[PDB]
Amino acid sequence: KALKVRTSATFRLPKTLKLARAPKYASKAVPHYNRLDSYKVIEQPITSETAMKKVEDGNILVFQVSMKANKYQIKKAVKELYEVDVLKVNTLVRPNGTKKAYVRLTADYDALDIANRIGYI
Amino acid sequence: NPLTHSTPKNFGIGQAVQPKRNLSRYVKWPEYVRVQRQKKILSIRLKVPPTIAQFQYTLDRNTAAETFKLFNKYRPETAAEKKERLTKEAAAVAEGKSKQDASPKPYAVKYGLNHVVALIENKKAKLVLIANDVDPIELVVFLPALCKKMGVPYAIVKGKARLGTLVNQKTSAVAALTEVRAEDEAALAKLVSTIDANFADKYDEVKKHWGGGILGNKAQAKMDKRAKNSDSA
Amino acid sequence: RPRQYATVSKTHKTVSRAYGGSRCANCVKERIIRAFLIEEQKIVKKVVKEQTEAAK
Amino acid sequence: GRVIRNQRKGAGSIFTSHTRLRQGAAKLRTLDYAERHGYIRGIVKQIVHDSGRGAPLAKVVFRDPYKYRLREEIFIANEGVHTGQFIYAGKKASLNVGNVLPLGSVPEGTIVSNVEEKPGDRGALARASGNYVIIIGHNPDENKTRVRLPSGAKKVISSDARGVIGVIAGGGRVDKPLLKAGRAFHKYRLKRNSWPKTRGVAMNPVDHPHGGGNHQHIGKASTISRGAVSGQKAGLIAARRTGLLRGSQKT
Amino acid sequence: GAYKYLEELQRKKQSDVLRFLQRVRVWEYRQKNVIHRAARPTRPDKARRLGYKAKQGFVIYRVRVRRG
RNA sequence: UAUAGUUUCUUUACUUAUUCAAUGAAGCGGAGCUGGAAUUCAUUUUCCACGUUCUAGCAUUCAAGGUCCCAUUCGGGGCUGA
RNA sequence: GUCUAAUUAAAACAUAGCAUUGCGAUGGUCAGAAAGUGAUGUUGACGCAAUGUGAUUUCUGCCCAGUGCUCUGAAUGUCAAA
Ligand SMILES: [Zn+2]
Repeated sequence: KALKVRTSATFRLPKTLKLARAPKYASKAVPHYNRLDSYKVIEQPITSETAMKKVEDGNILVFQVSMKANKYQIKKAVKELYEVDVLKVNTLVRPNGTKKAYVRLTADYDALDIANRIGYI
Repeated sequence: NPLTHSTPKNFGIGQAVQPKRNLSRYVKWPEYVRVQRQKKILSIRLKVPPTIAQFQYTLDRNTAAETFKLFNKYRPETAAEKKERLTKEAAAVAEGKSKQDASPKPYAVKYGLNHVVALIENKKAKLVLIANDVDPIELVVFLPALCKKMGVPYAIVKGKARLGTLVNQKTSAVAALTEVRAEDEAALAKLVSTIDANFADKYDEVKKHWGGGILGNKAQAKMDKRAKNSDSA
Repeated sequence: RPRQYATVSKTHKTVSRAYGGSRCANCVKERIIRAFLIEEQKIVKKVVKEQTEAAK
Repeated sequence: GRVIRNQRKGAGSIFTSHTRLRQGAAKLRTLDYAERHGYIRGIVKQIVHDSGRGAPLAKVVFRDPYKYRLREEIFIANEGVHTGQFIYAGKKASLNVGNVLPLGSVPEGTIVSNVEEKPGDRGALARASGNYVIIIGHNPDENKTRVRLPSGAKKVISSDARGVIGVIAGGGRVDKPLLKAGRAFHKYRLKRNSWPKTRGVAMNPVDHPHGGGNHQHIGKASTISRGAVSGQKAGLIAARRTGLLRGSQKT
Repeated sequence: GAYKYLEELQRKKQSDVLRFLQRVRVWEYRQKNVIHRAARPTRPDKARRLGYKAKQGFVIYRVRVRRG
């Protein structure tokens, strides 16, 4: 039995086989329901006269929103609920601690129309 | 052919770059490897006392081979054939009321250190095999003198792995024979003649002789340099 | 600035010469001359060495 | 009493040397194969002021013979080196300036600098401005070289111990005055927080072993035993004589 | 058995054999980590004397501590 | 001053213990070619080298070559080159 | 130039310059409970450390008995533990 050649003065850890798991029991026993869905990301609209002006003029909608959301989820959620292509979405956190989403739609839609469709103005 | 050309490069000191020569001697090994090697080194470098290194006198592989052949003949039974023997004898003592004697007597080998040592203390043993390669040497260093005192032959064989494989284990470090059939008892007799000639006839002088103390290549070379240049006439 | 270098195309970044946008052209000249000259010198040194030590 | 200045300089919070404007250590290349079997060429590419030092440094470039790269080194410049210069370093090299011949190879009467103390410390002796080491003699059998150090000290060190040929640069520096606490300020603020020095005899006795008294006077003699302790070793320590010396170093 | 022989030989602490082995093993342990897993004990006699029955769930750890 | 034992100061030797330092742990040691000297007093007795110095260039792809195989084909592999 | 913030801004401190002392890295000074620990130090006597005096000019006298620091060991002094 002879030796082996070596070109480097280094020894490094061999690249053994990195196994993957074979669990004998699933961890938590339930696939947790979707923590975040449309009905959770959108709490309600917003009522103030400023919002009324924005919906009247800019073809914009103003929703109160979960602080765990983002614009991707909001766009998807509004598409789901109200069937309204939203163009852009802008957000802030109101100092009473809650997310506020302005939502600019597209000219195929009228925010006032869908607002009275919802029921509120 | 006419396009190809012999370039050859100058791999001298400052001329060019060096190639991937082999450097296994210059490797940074891990520490278990270093510990292995340096431990063996220190063991030979220190003036070993004599009971150690009347170890280090393993058998010639030929005699070893014949001993292993014999012991393979006298091997024990594996658990499967043991269980089927047991089914046989269970039916036999259930039908004929045999006293566990319908099953014959065994003639086989006796692994186990406590066992073997009691066998020597009672002098039941005809032969013992002792592995050189045991980690706590304290388990075995006394056995030569013990076998010499009870007057039975011992063989410092090579490979506790080999004995474990002999008796269906990983390692055993030791084995022994106490009851042999006449089919190869004379083979055993000339064998143990060789064994006592190699071990129990030289026990005294190897017990006198301190071993080890062997140096490295480099140190040996400088020592003999000193030797030649000193005794040069 | 460097990210703007990454915007622009090659024409704005280097020159059509060997060592376009790394070294001065006069330095290119100088080092080319150096190479040619000293490799010729190496050659004549090699052959005079070979022949004198062949005599010796 | 109270802890005192040196006794805080050991801990070294504000007394650590300043490092922002240094090019790293200046060191001799490793004694690997070539410098102990032959030599190697390097190119002095540039010369640069190192801050806090008084000498300049030489950014030199060699080529790793084992790998396709250019390994850079920082040396100390001796007087006579320059840019774009070929510095040959090793055992089979030539006895000119910049080269790194071993002390075993050089002859007596020779000048060297950046000399090693044991082969593979890479620059210990005579690294400051204008300081040189002189060779004295060899004992090649049991290879040793006698060398005279700028303190006048005749040391004996090995022969494979490298050392750069030449005199360290930036000489004459302390021939000039400073004239200005500001000049000294700038000096010591790039070196380390070591200035101004204030007098213990002007301190209070809590703050020093001289401080106090209605008159600024030491009181107890300033020549201190070497076997004193940390807190007492203010003054002249392990001293053999004091006062003005008139005559010779006598060595 | 063996263990009686082992224990007596361990009492003979200053013989050439035991002090040689002492030397070897102390070098080993010193060049090893300060607390390291031993899979089999150095002194099986004493371990069996104290409670180490050789089976799955008994562990040896060798450790060094500074003297004085 | 001369003794058989008994103690103690000194000198140096061995590396492995201990300690120091480097290093990506690269060229350690020995022997050997190939040359120079050696006087070989018989054959080498030993010693030196055992690829680089006018020049701010460049040096990388298991090295090209040579060589033996393979399945020739697109190419693949080993020895030397070292 | 700096200080006693909230009673003292000065002749005090500092300062440049003068002088002395220790140290060649197995080291000097200092630190740390220790430690495979650390600051000077990415340093090397034109340097690091510790002192005194206080620009320049001129000049630095006598005393080593005392106290300290230090160099001897050639010694029937004293002389612990083991
Ligand atoms: Zn240029």
